[PDB]
Amino acid sequence: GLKLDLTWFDKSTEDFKGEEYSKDFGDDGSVMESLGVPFKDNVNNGCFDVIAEWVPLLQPYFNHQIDISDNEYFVSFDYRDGDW
Amino acid sequence: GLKLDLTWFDKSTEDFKGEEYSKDFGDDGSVMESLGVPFKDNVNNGCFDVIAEWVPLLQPYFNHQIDISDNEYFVSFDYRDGDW
Amino acid sequence: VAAPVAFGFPALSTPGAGGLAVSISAGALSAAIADIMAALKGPFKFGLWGVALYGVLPSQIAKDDPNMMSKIVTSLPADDITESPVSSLPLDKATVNVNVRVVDDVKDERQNISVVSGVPMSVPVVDAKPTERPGVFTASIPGAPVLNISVNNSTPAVQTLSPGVTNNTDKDVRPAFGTQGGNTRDAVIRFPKDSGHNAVYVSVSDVLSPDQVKQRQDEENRRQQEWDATHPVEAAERNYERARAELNQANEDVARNQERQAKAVQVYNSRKSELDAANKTLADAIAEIKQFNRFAHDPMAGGHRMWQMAGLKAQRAQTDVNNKQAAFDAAAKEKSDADAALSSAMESRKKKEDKKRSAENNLNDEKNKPRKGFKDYGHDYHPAPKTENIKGLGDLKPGIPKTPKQNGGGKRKRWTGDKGRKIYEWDSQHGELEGYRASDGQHLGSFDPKTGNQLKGPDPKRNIKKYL
Amino acid sequence: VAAPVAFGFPALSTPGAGGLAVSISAGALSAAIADIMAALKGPFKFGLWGVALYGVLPSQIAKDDPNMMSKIVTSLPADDITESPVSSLPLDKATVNVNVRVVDDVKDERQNISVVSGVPMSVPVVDAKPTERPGVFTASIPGAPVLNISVNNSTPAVQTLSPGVTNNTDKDVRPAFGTQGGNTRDAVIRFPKDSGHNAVYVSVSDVLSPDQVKQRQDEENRRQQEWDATHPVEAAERNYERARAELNQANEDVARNQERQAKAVQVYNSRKSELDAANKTLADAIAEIKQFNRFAHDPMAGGHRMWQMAGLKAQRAQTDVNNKQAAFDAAAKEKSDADAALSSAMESRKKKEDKKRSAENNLNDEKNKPRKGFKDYGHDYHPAPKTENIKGLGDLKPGIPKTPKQNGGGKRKRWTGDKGRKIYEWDSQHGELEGYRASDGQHLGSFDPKTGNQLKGPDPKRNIKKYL
Repeated sequence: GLKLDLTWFDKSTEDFKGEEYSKDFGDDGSVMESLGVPFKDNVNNGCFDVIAEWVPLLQPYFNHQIDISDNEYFVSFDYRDGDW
Repeated sequence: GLKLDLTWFDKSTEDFKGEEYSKDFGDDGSVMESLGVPFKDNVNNGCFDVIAEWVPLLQPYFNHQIDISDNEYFVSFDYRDGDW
Repeated sequence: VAAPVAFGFPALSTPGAGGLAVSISAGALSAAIADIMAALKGPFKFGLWGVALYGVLPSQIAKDDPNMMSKIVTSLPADDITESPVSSLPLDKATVNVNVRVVDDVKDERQNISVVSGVPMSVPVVDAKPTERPGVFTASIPGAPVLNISVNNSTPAVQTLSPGVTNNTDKDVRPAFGTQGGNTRDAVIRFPKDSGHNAVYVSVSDVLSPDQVKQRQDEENRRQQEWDATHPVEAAERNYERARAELNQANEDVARNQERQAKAVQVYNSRKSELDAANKTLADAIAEIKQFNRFAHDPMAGGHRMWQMAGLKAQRAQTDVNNKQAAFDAAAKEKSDADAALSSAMESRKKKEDKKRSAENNLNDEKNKPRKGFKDYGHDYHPAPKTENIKGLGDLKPGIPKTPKQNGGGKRKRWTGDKGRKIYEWDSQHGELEGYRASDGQHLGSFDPKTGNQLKGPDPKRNIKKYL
Repeated sequence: VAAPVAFGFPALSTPGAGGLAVSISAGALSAAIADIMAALKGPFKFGLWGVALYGVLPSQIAKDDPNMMSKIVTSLPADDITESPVSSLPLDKATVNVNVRVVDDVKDERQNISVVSGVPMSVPVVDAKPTERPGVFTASIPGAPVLNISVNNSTPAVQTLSPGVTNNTDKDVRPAFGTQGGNTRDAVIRFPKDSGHNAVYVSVSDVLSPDQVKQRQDEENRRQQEWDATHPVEAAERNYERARAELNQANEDVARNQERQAKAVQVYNSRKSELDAANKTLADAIAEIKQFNRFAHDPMAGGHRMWQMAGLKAQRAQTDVNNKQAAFDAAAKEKSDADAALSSAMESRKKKEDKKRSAENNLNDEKNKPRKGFKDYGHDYHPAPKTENIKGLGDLKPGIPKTPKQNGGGKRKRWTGDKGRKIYEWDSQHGELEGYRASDGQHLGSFDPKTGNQLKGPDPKRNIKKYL
């Protein structure tokens, strides 16, 4: 049960501003392939920084307007068997 | 009064075979010019040997059949003022 | 006044000079040109493919100005005047996209393939003049659109700095999406309720500089190389397709060369015999002058004329043979260079012809063999704990990642603590937390989320005073 | 049988191979060819001029055979069946004449000019067969003529060894008259009284050899050089006419060369710009390949095709410019050689242009000055005495001259004496006889013809044991 972890902080105070989880994608690695991040050593092991180019492809899954000019965004591909 | 002196001998015994004078040509050097012999140092001073090429031009003046295959011929251009 | 609106236009590339960017779209149904979207959407393997629309290049003035390639909404998965609460909407294709394919700024390309996509919705506000409206797209210039029914646009081939002469084929495209450019796709269609209203999709991409382009391809290459390593399973194939046309290439060569050796021996024989002729005319003209030399030192003989004439005959006859000689020689050169450059193709060919083999059976040598899937990759690392499920350490406020992992590519999960004194980070390697003093940055120990119980004391060696 | 008679013929050159020489003249009125006699007789300054009829040259077999160029009598100053007593008759023209003009055996030439001429008359005798008759011309082969009414002759261009391609102009001719050849002119027309009778003039000249020809021109030159000295009065003119055409020559040169420099600069500009073109097509083809190199290391991009294509465009575009280069260069060469060879004519011309001057005013420098005539030359030497008028020494039998004079060219008058013991010789220098002993050859003294009285005794120094 893979999910996308999105967290963001203020582009100045570095303060935690928020975090929203994504729907589960079961074993659909796809989302990762659209971003280019390889499965190897990245599933449940890493917190990549969301880069502009990515917004357009991530946004489709987070009820959150990714204001990348007002906040810093990061994403992690967490995966747990079953539901959660 | 120029004249042509023609003398001939046997092409073997060298014996005098004959001599005939020519008509006078007065001052008509011409005959000499047809033969090529220059006036200078040749008038009354020389006895040239008649060479074949010449027969045809000399003959016209000597009642003698110039048998150049049976005799040797020689010619001198003698010149005396007046008649003789 | 405000945005100095300009010349209307349909769905082309529009270089505006920074200032404030103003857009004046000349309303009309999508043109058949930008219709490539059709062939694009053509059901392909899941991915994000695209098509180079226009091309960018060495423009003009020493100032930076982007291209506001707008174009009506025909990209929305379904549109309506939805509720204001939503600031992001999907779309099947995103236009304006700085994609640096082979070696330049693709002023636009066709992003629309098997890959979901959402975008912003700025609702335009009224303004002073009649039909002008600021539609401030979050990341770039404000830009005030000016939609107009009167279909009188700008037909002239796109402004100078943008040649539509792009290899209009259909291929794929990485990050490069809006890097240094694109970053604009956003349906602004939300015009009031009584104005030039319409579903419009404007996207502003920045006209990259020569350097930046390089500063772009490189990265594109960086990420390509990396993924390549992670995916040998295919890369070899990406390596085979590279050898296929490689040989396909060396053949078109060996051919077009055989042709050269052709026209070679062709102009040889011709120019060759063309010469032989001259020699002959010359010889005669020569042997003729001999047939009369005897009259040479005989200035007055008439036959001396003959001699004189043969002199002139041969001179000319000679110079002819001269040029005839040049011609022939040159021919003999090309004739050679040819015969040799051909064997080259012959050599080159074999080299390639083989290498494909060393890239074809080597494909199975990484295709044939068993690889495993996503589900496995998931089990390779103990799953991080939910901030709110981290127990016994007080409260926790996640914090910007900064600690470089060891393998992979992202940082380690960090969360503040002790009102900002104690830092924690998930160690996915053994499945356990790790403490670090704020100021110091030194390791305080390893605790357990369920509880917060230590399991290991401070280790002075371990510390990470590497993150503010 | 006798003379193996052969193919009839009119008045052409007829190479018979030694054997016995047989002639078969095909009766007919003089042809218009050999009609040059007409223009020849054309009243010229007193002299012996002529016209080359035919030409002689490197024949065939290693044997000697002459040409029996016969031709009816149209050369007799008046003919009739005169009295047998006369063996020599005049004629206005003599055919067969080995004249070695410029450098070869003139198998015949037109001797007929202002110069009297007589010839032999052999009366032909009957023979075995019907119309054949031996007509033994004193100096050469017998030859039996065979005149025939049936005008069927030999039209084929004169037998091989004799080309009618002679410079048919009208000029003068020295000794060379029958030397080693000619020596045959003799009207044989005296056929019996009832046979193939007719006024025929046959002349047999010997087909000189390459050497003999040289052995002939040389002498011709010898005698020319000599006379030249004796006659400076004119020779200078013979020297001027040599300078006139000399310059006339150098001009036709400077001209035909200006022409070369013409066609020179002509094919230059043409071939020059013809090249410039190629460079341009090449440049572009080149700058084009640069416009696409970027796609070079991109085997799979399509734009790589463009690059590949521009490669091939320029290759060809290059080789074109190659040949264009050859052409141009060669041109530039001839263009040069020309521009230089012209100034030469320019140089040469002046050299000649002047020399004529140094041969024109130098003419008067030996024309203007007073010379004297024949009558004078006559008085320069005391006239020899008539053998029969030589008095007081007994009888005298003239004897072959052998004593070289001192100046002039002939020997001294010699006459035998004393029944062949005493020799005398006229000394035209002082006008007196001179005695020489036979055997010894020593000078006996000086006597006087009138009388025979000595006037000077023996001088041992003086002797002439130089004559058998």
